[PDB]
Amino acid sequence: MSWTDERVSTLKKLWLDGLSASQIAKQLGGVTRNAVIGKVHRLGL
DNA sequence: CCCTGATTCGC
DNA sequence: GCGAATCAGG
Repeated sequence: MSWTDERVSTLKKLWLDGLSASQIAKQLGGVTRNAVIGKVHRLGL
């Protein structure tokens, strides 16, 4: 439910594949599409 | 209605 | 650092 290194790795892979924030949120669990978009920004993607 | 990312700022 | 709740649209 937190941005572990494992979950960040998954986010980067899926985002760089072009999956939408809601899709990634559903894959990960424990986060909304808002959380995903916020994290994408803090990662500088 | 379903959906998209972007931003602010209290927490 | 985190993410809800707008914003701004498709």
